[PDB]
Amino acid sequence: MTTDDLAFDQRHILHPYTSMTSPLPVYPVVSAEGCELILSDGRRLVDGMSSWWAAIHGYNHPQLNAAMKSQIDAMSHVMFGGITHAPAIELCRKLVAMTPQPLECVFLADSGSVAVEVAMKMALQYWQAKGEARQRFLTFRNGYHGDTFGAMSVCDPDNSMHSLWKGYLPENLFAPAPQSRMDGEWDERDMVGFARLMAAHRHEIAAVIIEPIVQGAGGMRMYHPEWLKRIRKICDREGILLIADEIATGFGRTGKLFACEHAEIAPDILCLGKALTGGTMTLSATLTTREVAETISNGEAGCFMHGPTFMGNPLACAAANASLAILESGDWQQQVADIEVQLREQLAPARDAEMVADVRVLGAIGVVETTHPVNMAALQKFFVEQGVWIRPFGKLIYLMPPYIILPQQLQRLTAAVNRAVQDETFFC
Amino acid sequence: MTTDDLAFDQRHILHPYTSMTSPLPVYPVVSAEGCELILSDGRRLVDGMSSWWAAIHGYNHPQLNAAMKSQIDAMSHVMFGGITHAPAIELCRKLVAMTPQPLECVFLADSGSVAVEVAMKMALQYWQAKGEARQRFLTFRNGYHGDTFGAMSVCDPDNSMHSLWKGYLPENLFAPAPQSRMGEWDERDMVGFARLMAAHRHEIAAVIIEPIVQGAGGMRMYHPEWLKRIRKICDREGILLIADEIATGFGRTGKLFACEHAEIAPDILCLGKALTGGTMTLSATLTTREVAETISNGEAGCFMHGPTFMGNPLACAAANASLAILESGDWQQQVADIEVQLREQLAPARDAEMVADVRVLGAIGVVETTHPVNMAALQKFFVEQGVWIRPFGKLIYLMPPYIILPQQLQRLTAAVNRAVQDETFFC
Ligand SMILES: Cc1ncc(COP(=O)(O)O)c(CNC2C=CC(CC[C@H](N)C(=O)O)C=C2)c1O
Ligand SMILES: NC1C=CC(CC[C@H](N)C(=O)O)C=C1
Ligand code: NA
Ligand code: NA
Repeated sequence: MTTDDLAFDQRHILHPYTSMTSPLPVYPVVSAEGCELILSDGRRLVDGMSSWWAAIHGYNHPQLNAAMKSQIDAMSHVMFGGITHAPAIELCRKLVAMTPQPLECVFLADSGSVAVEVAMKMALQYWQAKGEARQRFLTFRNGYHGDTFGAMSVCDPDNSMHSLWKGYLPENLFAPAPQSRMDGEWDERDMVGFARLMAAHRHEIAAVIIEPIVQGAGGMRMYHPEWLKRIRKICDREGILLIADEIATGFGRTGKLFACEHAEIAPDILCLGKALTGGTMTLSATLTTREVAETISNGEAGCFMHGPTFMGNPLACAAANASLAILESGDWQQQVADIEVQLREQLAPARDAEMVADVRVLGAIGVVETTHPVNMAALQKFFVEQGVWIRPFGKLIYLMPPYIILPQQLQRLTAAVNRAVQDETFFC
Repeated sequence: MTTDDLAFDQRHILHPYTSMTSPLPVYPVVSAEGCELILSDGRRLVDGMSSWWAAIHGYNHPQLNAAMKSQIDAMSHVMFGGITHAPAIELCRKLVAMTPQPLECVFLADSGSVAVEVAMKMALQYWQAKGEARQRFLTFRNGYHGDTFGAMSVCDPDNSMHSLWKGYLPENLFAPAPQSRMGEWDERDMVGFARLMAAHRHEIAAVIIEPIVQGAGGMRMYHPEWLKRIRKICDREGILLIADEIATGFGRTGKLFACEHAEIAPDILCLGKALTGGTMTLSATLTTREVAETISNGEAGCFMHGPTFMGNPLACAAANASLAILESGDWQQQVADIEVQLREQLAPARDAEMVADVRVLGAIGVVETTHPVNMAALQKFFVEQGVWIRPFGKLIYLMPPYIILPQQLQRLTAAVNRAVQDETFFC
């Protein structure tokens, strides 16, 4: 990788949520292995991000590699219309067995935003089949569910700048962000806003959608499990469907296999992604109940009306199967728990830094919330120079390392976080 | 795959656009090679579908396989936020170079539906940045652009059953399906389109269409003059033109991009399917410097999109290998030869009672029938003839890999001709 490569990139390749006219530097990566990224210049970095939550087994995992390669020898891809195959059957068997019992129908898809679009269409069609007029969704502020239009319609109107689409996006219902903390106690006052919205609109709501326990892209917030317990019952009483978006939280990140387990509730529709494939390639899954799946098929349409070109991709299903096989060992329960204790201990000192507003930790997620926004170009350069890959965002400096990270590797991460927030050098 | 494996699939796995209650037979595929699918019981089938148009180089292609395994050795995936890599860079150089000049900025994403959503968002943000109140899209009837909410809002309201979402989908503008065939041009065809453009030109963010071929909405093949006329109309009104070539891209209609038939360049280009040689999902939406900068110079400060797996190294490497195969140029004659054989071998369907029309363009052969095909029965019959062909609605069509052999293509067409004789397989 030459500097002409980097110039081409800067001038012709869009990157996620980043200006094409006022660019910040990007770092060229050549390879990766275990918990390290390897830059083109040979510099090796400890990954604190898991490539956005997904690489829970790290990079170049032998089990993942061998499974992907074996699938390539049989067939990387074949269409899923009128056809089925072992990787898909194998993955759906595991998905069904590992999630709440009522969740037993699987619709595989390409991306997380699409899995959400799928969950929403399922809710709309479900009610359209029962002859009811339910077309609205009830969600929480600070929620994020994807960038496609449907998903955008249930994201925080602020964070996602809904003023850009005012008039195009449908107007859904936004209860206040849950206030009670996962580190703290329950407050019954938290529920007034949500309760108010439900009473006023209980009749037009097709479903409730939320991220269980951790609201990610919307502030890395961690709220009280009592919330899910409540929402599940309200939904049960009103006959409304519950959509849980575990695209970020699925597969052990929060300390439990699925974050819904923190409340011991099961949703009607469950969306998975990211760690599903061990972060090797995009794949998503939306699981639902027999009740939902059958109802839709008996309506006008005759079928749930969705079907992406690469649905069921054998290659990605094989990787996902290998990723779940690793998790079947159970070794993750202990890795995540130990990561939890080290993040609590080693980030605790940050609370005393001037620039810091809050330190919070759950499973393999450690968050340092600051008072002012980070200077991206500057803080990123600093992290790289310490030999770590940490990608902060706004006022959040956070870690979500692979579950196989070594204590020494984790310590490099937390020490770099602690040092970054010691002064205002890297702020504004 | 045991019988219990198949039982599980049927009861627990949702398949595309198909019922969970009256589910219809699926066939268990164990592997694939060349232009053939291989079932669990060893039966071999000539693929007439290219896995929904994507596998233009067939299956288990050594050049595609090697590029994939090699990229796996380096890293199948790494995030694209603040990071870049070679597969993405190399793929982007090819896309920019192979497309019309103005298209020089690439937004990679995961799937076709998403690529269309990206194109729509680019248009909305573009106009938001120029302070213009423009939120309508102008599209054609019989068009199909995907399954996500934004994409649905520009699909044919009848074919896509818009009544189901009536009230959720934004109301867009739908000009008449283009009548002139790919055939003689009739100026009267433009009346609909013009009537919508005049009354709404002040409102319209972009015109979106599939060039030359409207696939899923009916395999319709229209006259290139439309593209010429729409491009000029868009230039005049300062409206953006979005060309969805997710199905037409990479050689399918006889040219690299269907837009060439009219020698036109859109403002935004959507690509997918054949992009990776049908090995795994990936998409790209290309646009101009004007669009890309305007957006970044607006209030949001950047284009507001960024999926987790954006720029996936593995997919990018596969796509690089797919584009390299095309670089050899061989597809040019492969497709022309297929076109010839399809025209010749499907011509006899014009004597069959069940047939309404036979039309062909590049590696697309269509036998539109007089009545609703019975997909399950016909599917079984095709499997028994040793071929894979998936009908729908009133179309029995073929879109084979570019490398299909003459005797293999002969099977598909013979089966098609045999199928339509006979009332058996219909309604
Ligand atoms: C022109 C065009 N634009 C967008 C998309 C969406 O791409 P995805 O990758 O999101 O799907 C497509 C996809 N086209 C389709 C091709 C075939 C089928 C199936 C039709 C029929 N019901 C059958 O099963 O045989 C559906 C969509 C596209 O073409
Ligand atoms: N669901 C997600 C959406 C966006 C991201 C990226 C968020 C932030 N813009 C960042 O760059 O880290 C991560 C997850
Ligand atoms: Na289950
Ligand atoms: Na170009």
